[PDB]
Amino acid sequence: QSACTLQSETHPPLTWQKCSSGGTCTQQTGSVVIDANWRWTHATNSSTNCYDGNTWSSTLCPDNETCAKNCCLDGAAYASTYGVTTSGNSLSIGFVTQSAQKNVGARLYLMASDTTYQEFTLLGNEFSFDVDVSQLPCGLNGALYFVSMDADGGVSKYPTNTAGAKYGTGYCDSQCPRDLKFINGQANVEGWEPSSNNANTGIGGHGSCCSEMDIWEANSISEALTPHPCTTVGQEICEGDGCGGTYSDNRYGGTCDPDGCDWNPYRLGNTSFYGPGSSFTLDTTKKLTVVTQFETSGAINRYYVQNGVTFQQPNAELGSYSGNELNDDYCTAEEAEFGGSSFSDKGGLTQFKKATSGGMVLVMSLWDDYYANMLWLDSTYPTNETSSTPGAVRGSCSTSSGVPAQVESQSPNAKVTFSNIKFGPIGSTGNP
Ligand SMILES: *[C@@H]1O[C@H](CO)[C@@H](O)[C@H](O)[C@H]1NC(C)=O
Ligand SMILES: [Sm+3]
Repeated sequence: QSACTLQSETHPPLTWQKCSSGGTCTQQTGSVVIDANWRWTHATNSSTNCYDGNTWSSTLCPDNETCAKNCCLDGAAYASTYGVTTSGNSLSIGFVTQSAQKNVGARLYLMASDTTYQEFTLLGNEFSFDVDVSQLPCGLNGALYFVSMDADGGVSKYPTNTAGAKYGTGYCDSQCPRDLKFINGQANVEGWEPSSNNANTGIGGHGSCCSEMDIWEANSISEALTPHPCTTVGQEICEGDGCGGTYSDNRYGGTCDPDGCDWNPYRLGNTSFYGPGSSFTLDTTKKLTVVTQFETSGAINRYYVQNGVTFQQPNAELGSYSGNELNDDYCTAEEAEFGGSSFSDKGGLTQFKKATSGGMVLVMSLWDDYYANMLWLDSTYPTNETSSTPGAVRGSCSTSSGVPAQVESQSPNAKVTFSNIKFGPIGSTGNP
């Protein structure tokens, strides 16, 4: 697609800290951009819609190439359309925003300039941020994560994309998403199947896969840390059911691991660690600092700060594993105790090190789950299992509270606030 300017595009500014091993942090001035799928797509020379509701124009978009020639992405009114604001080092994302159309959530990338995403090399480094999850009920996910996307949004590899990172193109993740309207500088209208339960979305014939590090998938009830390796580390198109992921009939049928090696303290038995109110170690009614270190072995270390008090990730015992670090022994014990083999089939933490030794883009999002209702995060899952099945209980949420029609109606003014992003060598993000 190309870009149009019926609505000017002004990326909300967002500051963050780059820290040094020399004992100081320096403020960086970035900005955020909304993902292209959220945008109005229209004809290059008129206001006629290329996509509206959950279907495409037959005359502008008869096929993937013709559509990309005929259509453009427009600018975004961040606050009034999407419920997105920034305030210094803080980013707020709202849940439901009703304007002329219903908007649900947002996915945003951190930029380095007007036309390039910021790329971070995680391996040997640490990432710290603060989060307020207090206004996230069961069924929602305020997510902060990294993907192996191209810095330029794909423009150099697919030059029929002239909108680029300035308009939030180029997304990929370990779910190999097929709901994207543009992949690799072409539309995704071929094979488009409107969602039966979502008047605004559908599934196309192609998807967009890459490595993903879920630093933070969370609400006020549960939180999880999850690396997802892929057999091709960076962005790769996939075709139809061959995609796997959330949008295909067989989730385990493609090149990426859609489940990952997750660490959820509740799931591991620590049911008083994280939750609302004073009976939990981390009280999700109040703001929390989350620190994540990418150790050079490939392991991942986590601690938290709340009201000046530091808490390390809690210890887990699972099988022969005992410890508090997400490491090879953990991931092996997890597959043995809880079942599954997609993580190790895709090469585990050794394949994942290929992603973290390269550049990844920071993504911040808020979403509800039209496929699995976020039960994997905060409830009993899979839903054919029972509470006695090892690993099935991930939070205290009911089965039905995460249905989008319920959460969107009951909690439209849910929101997440991310702030105070700090990045640098291990041990540096506490620097002044
Ligand atoms: C949960 O973690 C906290 C922080 O480490 C600890 O004090 C508490 O004992 C843990 N509970 C369980 C069941 O492991
Ligand atoms: Sm360690």
